[PDB]
Amino acid sequence: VRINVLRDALKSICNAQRIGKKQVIVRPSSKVIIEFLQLMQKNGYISDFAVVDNHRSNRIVVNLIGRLNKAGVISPRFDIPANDIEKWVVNLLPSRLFGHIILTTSQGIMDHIEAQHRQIGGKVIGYFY
Amino acid sequence: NVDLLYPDPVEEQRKHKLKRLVQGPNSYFLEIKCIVVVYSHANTPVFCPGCTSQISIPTGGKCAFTSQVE
Amino acid sequence: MSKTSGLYTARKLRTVRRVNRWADKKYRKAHLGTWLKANPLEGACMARGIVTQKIGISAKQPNSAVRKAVRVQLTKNSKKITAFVPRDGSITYIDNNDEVLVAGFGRAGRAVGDIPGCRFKVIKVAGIGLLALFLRKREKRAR
Amino acid sequence: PVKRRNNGRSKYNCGHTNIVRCQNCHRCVPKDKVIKRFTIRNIVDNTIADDVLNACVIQGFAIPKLYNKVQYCVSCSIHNHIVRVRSREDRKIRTP
Amino acid sequence: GRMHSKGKGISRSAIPYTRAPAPWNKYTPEDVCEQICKLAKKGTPPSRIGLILRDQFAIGQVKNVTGSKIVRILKAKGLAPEIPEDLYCMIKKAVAIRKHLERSRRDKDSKFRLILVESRIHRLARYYRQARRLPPTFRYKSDQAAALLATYA
RNA sequence: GCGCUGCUGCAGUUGAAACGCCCGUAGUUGGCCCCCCGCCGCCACGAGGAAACGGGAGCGCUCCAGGCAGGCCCGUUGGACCCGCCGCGUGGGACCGCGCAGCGGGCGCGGCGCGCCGCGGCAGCCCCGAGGAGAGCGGGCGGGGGCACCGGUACCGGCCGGGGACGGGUGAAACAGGAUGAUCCCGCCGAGACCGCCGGCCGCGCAGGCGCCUGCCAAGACCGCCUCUGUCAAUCAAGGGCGAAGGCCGGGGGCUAGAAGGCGAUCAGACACCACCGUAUUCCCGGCCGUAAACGGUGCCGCCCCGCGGCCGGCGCGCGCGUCCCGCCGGCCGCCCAGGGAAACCGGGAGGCUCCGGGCUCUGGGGGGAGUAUGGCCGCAAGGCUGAAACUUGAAGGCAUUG
Ligand SMILES: [Mg+2]
Ligand SMILES: [Mg+2]
Ligand SMILES: [Mg+2]
Ligand SMILES: [Mg+2]
Ligand SMILES: [Mg+2]
Ligand SMILES: [Mg+2]
Ligand SMILES: [Mg+2]
Ligand SMILES: [Mg+2]
Ligand SMILES: [Mg+2]
Ligand SMILES: [Mg+2]
Ligand SMILES: [Mg+2]
Ligand SMILES: [Zn+2]
Repeated sequence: VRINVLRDALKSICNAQRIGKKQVIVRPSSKVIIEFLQLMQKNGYISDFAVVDNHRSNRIVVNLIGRLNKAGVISPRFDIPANDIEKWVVNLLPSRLFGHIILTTSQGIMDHIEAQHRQIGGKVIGYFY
Repeated sequence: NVDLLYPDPVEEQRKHKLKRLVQGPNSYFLEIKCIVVVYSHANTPVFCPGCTSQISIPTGGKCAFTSQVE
Repeated sequence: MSKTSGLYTARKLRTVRRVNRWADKKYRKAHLGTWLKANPLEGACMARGIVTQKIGISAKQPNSAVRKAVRVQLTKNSKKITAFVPRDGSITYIDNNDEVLVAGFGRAGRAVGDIPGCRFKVIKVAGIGLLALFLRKREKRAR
Repeated sequence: PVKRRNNGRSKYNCGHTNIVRCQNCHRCVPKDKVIKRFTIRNIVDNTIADDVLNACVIQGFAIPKLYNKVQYCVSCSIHNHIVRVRSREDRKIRTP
Repeated sequence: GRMHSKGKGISRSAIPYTRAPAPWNKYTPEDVCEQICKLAKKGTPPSRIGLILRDQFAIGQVKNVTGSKIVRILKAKGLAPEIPEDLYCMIKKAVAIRKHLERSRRDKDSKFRLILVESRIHRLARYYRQARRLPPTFRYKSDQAAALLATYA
């Protein structure tokens, strides 16, 4: 059965971008998907997207512009301490200069840079670069 | 040339009703004159105010009529 | 996936590893206990025994030689082993019914080289190292 | 390794098939793996068909035929040149 | 067809996006309620009731006219069956299988099917015992199923 | 070292390794939705609680391993601070999971309850209906299952008649048959098996497996739908059921073939391959056993994914109305661009993975010894499930290249 909606969305996005497509459709919508996409948009990877209402299982449309090279999720939400972020950054990211790691906190969904700025920790959602 | 947000209405008619951008029925209501509304995919028997018998022939898909009705 | 990955699955993973780490030959040989009870030296660097027979053993098929060895009986176990004195012309220094110290070869408990079924080495006889007797550093005029 | 994608038989959407006997050695073979040919031949060999027709009294008589189906096993087909051992690239050709 | 089989078709129904009644609707929310009343008095299951309403009276969806579903209306009117309909039908099918089997007991596929049906019955009955739709004492027994069928029908 | 114990982070078509299949409890995992209340986890901070060790600020034991010293005109000279917590407090409240039992005012005492009162104050009190599941109606589809019934040649045996010398069998022969009339032709009778050509990159079934006529009984997937319910779900130790052929117990039946056995050839030998005879068995009922190269040598659920084509079932569109062509769902197949791989090859994944995290279950860790010994459980038995060690060994294996 379906479980991780975000994983399916990200796999579809990467698949489409691989063959240089321009638009994608991901079937189930969710708040977490929306925040993930908003962060991606603010960082400049996926431009604009739209949410289509149908009362059940809202669909989404996203517009691509290359740029993105990889995206993923970490299924079991591990609890990163505030001072334990560097190890995950080194393990997961190609370099310590341009990748982004997403965390969910009591202060909301933000990036690892922002969490380091506020010296707080939380749970990990995913990554993109 | 093509945008996924505003599909051509016709290419949408050729797709499955659940895979469409918005799920919707394939069925409709219609009038009959032997002067009442009848379901397109009727399965149970139907009768007129006057007709003493049936005016429906259930099938796999769309119902058939007795042709006397127009 | 193939492996369980849920957030509340530590017990199953621990049990799986506990069961499956017994399939390694080395881990079994170390942590099972049969080898310790079967090893005549009971996990010791070397042992002290009495030589009772001086014998020569042929080599394997691709080689051709007769290696010089002695039969020993360990004081603290009373069991029997075969120990081999490698250095040239060092058999003549070993005499029947003599006190010896016997150690192991490089490999833990496997045969070494073309010598069949031999796992021990002679290093001291009558209290003097064989390596020292071979170099003439000392003499065995006490025996 | 694997030599043929069909595993030497034509078996789809099933578990078991009925068996047949080779007509030469009477070996039991699955129906999907046996080599089948259909033949149509005259009862009288064509050398003497004209002689028979001349001797025939009836008018407009037609020589009857024989309709038979021959089924052979793999070993017997090869030994009797019914099929041939082919090259690696020619094994995929399916036309007669 | 997934729970107890290997198939996976997708034959379903797709209701309209808009919840409003038809422009040619000529029924107040009550008039249907009486029609439901008299139909139920004739021992008609709700699924057949919806079929009859849709075909004969041109009502695509009851909820769009009355704001409520059929079984809720029946419960408010005190006419809903004590035993839910899906479970009752499963028990009917089980009884039929058992009868055909006691006529002749060399058929193994029938036993296979009976096993599947009883498993489904147990699962659904457990769910209904939870959610307080059935008494805690309710239990399904093979040898007394026909009795419950008769009384609870 | 060893990513050869793998949480990070192995492998499971062919090298070692996916239970024969289904149901199923514990266990693990579970779509989307409410802006703030309470509780659990979570993050941060803090209190409290021995040092030594470790980290670490300052100081020239001549350096150093060390030690806490030491300088004169010293922070009050100094020995600062951190580090053994599944508990306690404050805050946050995104994420993860649980909240069935009206409210507000007056009597009514300072507050809270048990109660009595206007309903006269409230919008009084149901997200939606998952290309999740289950139930329902209609339609056809199919070697799917069970029971009774029934036709047809053919093998075998017997009989009436005809005719008169060989016949069978093999690479070639020889054992068995024949003037008591064989082989051959025709007709009748008996019994028991079996279901042909059609018959298939057709189809059905959970798998094992499924093919005469007629009739009966129950069942099932798929499609179509503005029918119903409302998370009822996925996968699974234990447990339960089914399970080719051979085999076993007790009853029936007896025609073909045919383990064992016998006999003729061949060979140096032939107790085997070839020829002939032939018991158990092969068939039915009731019941055990529970194994197969039980193979797609590829576990189940779920998502995305180049292009071309064939076949089966159902539905819809179009016209010049053909069982035409244009589509949708489901199933069975072929070739193949990317990509992957040790390669053979896969590509309806063996892809989307060292750029290495969707969920659940099982198995494997060099080759032998050995699926052996010893225990336990099951079984009438044959045997099945579970399952070592000592000892020995340096390669054993896979895909491919040239001869
Ligand atoms: Mg080969
Ligand atoms: Mg098979
Ligand atoms: Mg299941
Ligand atoms: Mg599906
Ligand atoms: Mg390995
Ligand atoms: Mg092999
Ligand atoms: Mg293997
Ligand atoms: Mg049998
Ligand atoms: Mg297997
Ligand atoms: Mg991996
Ligand atoms: Mg091994
Ligand atoms: Zn043949």
